[PDB]
Amino acid sequence: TAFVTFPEMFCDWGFALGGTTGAQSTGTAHTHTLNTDGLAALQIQILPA
Amino acid sequence: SAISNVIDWFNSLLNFQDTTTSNQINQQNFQIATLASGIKKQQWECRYS
Repeated sequence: TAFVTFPEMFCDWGFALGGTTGAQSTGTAHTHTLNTDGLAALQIQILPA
Repeated sequence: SAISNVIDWFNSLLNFQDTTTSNQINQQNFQIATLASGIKKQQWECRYS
């Protein structure tokens, strides 16, 4: 029994990326291929006193 | 003594009668209230309760 601001499964795990990106900022035009090496999850925020 | 005992038994029966009626009303109202209230959706699942 508990209450959480958002499910703890996100805090414990992540998602594997997939697909293909878009255009680049500069240089030769190309698109990279996504794979399981990319992880989508929550971030960490630093905070001073 | 016989009439006194009958008086006492009738008073006991009336006490049992009122207690049972009050208990029935309380139990039914408690069940109705429990059914009306209960689980509510958390903040993240939806905005409204």
